[PDB]
Amino acid sequence: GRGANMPFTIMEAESTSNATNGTKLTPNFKPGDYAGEASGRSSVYLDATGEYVEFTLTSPANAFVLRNAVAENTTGTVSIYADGVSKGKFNVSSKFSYLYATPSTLGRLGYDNAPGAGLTAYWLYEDAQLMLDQVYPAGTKIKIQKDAGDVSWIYVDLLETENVAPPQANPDPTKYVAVSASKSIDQALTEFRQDNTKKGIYIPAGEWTINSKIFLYGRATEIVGAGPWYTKLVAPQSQSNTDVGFNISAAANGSTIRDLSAWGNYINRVDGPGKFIDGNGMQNVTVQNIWVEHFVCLYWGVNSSYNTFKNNRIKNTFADGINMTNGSSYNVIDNNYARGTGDASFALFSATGSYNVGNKYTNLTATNVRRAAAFAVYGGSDNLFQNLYGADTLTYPGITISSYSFGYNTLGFGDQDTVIDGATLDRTGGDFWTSVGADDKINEYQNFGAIWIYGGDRAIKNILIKNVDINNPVYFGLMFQSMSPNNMVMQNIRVENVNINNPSRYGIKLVVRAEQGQGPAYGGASFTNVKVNNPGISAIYGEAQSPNFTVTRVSGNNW
Ligand SMILES: OC[C@H]1O[C@H](O[C@@H]2[C@@H](O)[C@@H](O)O[C@H](CO)[C@H]2O)[C@H](O)[C@@H](O)[C@@H]1O
Ligand SMILES: OC[C@H]1O[C@H](O[C@@H]2[C@@H](O)[C@@H](O)O[C@H](CO)[C@H]2O)[C@H](O)[C@@H](O)[C@@H]1O
Ligand SMILES: OC[C@H]1O[C@H](O[C@@H]2[C@@H](O)[C@H](O)O[C@H](CO)[C@H]2O)[C@H](O)[C@@H](O)[C@@H]1O
Ligand SMILES: [Ca+2]
Repeated sequence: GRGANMPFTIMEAESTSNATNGTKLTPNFKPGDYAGEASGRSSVYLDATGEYVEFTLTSPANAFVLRNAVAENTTGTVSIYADGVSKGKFNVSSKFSYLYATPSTLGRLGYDNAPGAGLTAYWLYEDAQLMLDQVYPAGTKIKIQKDAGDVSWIYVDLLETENVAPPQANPDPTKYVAVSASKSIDQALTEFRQDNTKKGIYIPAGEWTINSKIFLYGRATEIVGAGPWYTKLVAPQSQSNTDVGFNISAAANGSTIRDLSAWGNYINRVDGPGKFIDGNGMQNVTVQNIWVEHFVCLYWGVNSSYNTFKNNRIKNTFADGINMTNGSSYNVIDNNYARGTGDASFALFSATGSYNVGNKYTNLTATNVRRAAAFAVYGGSDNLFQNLYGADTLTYPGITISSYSFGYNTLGFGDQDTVIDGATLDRTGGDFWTSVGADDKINEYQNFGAIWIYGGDRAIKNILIKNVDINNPVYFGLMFQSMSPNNMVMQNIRVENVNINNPSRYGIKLVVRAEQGQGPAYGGASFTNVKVNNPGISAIYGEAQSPNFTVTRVSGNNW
């Protein structure tokens, strides 16, 4: 792509191809800011009746997603036009946006939904979904316009466009028990469990309340919808933060959930509940072509292996998108799109079963990461992250590669490579933690590059980073750091075919003193065909001050 191959096209409002009579924001990297939090670090602000931004379709579309920001505690509309003719109204709302913290309490980002004395609003953008009753061809002018009766003001960030097929019917009424106006999901599953000729259930087009955790047991179960734009599982929207969705018991290993959407009612992060799918230790489960929003996570695996997450959309969650932990191995996380996760979009945390091994995170897109990294790998062995697109992180790297234990029982990285192969990282990095007494100090935070290679308290070894383009990172392209006093010697750390374009500070930073009591990196790394282009200060910082770290310039480096 790079990244996921999805049927929708993403178009930035602020593109120079888009006529507007509104206000185009100058980009910055600030959390809590309408530019800093936008895709592309810019939006078009519509602030008077008649103000518009005009998109042009590059593929046919009958359906649209408008990422936008409106005032706190408001709902309303903004208008959509096709070739100058009004065609409908988006339902725009800040119900799920505006999470409050302060610049020194970003650890609270996502947790606190109420405004208050001295609190700043973060996580300002949210989405509106709209289907029109015609497929408009490529080249159609799709205008977003603020008409009389629409909201008082709106920041227009991007538009998704999609040509959605008609809804798919029950594949076989004699094998899939249909949910209906008078037969609930639980009742259909009971009928399925008690009749061995059934393969599962079918959930038709419509809105279907999920006010409970729905348990899958008995045997492997198929749950099939009509398509994610059509079958909508809806948490009770007059409630907040209810733990609903599916929980897959061991008897239902081998199950499949596909072709539907799930619309949670979380308005802030809660740690414990809130994963749309629970399945601790689950095996051979397939989750395919589902679209999930407003949960804490899609899935948090614990010794969960041989599972497949494919073709999914994970948007506007309050923590991680998918995390696989504590022995989770041989999983296929392929061709998924995440935007607006509230913690790491796609993550792998290896812990004791020795390591998480054999996982393949492929063809993944993670953008507008509202906290933490787009992609996070903590230890493990023989795990592949391939064909990635990451962009617009609020507080942390595009990719974190870390051997810090967080107090859990883990061995760090193992004896087979953890591979990042093929990645584009646009405007990644950010500020987090504190930097009291730090070297190379520019603000009150620690400062994170597009890729952070962090040796923690466990072994840091066998890391291969290749075929990566890092464009306009907030601060640095590659950032290497060793936790003191552990000073774990980094071994077999190799970087190949990497372009680092326009980093504001350095192409490569070897962290010398992250904060009081911390020192420089231990071990070394090899660089082949690594280009640093137009760094703000210099190509590499820290080399002379890191006497325990050897930079090996194999060939092809311009620094
Ligand atoms: O393995 C560590 C814990 O993971 C889970 O809880 C996570 C919590 O520690 C924090 O990281 O937030 C995320 C998102 O809300 C939580 O999923 C497990 O629920 C917990 O039992 C583990 O100890
Ligand atoms: O030491 C306890 C904390 O460790 C980790 O965070 C570290 C942070 O405290 C600061 O020192 O910076 C380093 C990175 O340079 C961080 O790794 C954990 O992330 C945090 O949860 C612990 O409280
Ligand atoms: O009050 C529930 C819900 O309403 C709005 O979303 C609509 C959604 O409920 C329905 O399923 O689809 C519509 C068209 O896509 C949505 O506009 C609000 O936008 C949402 O905040 C709210 O929870
Ligand atoms: Ca934008």
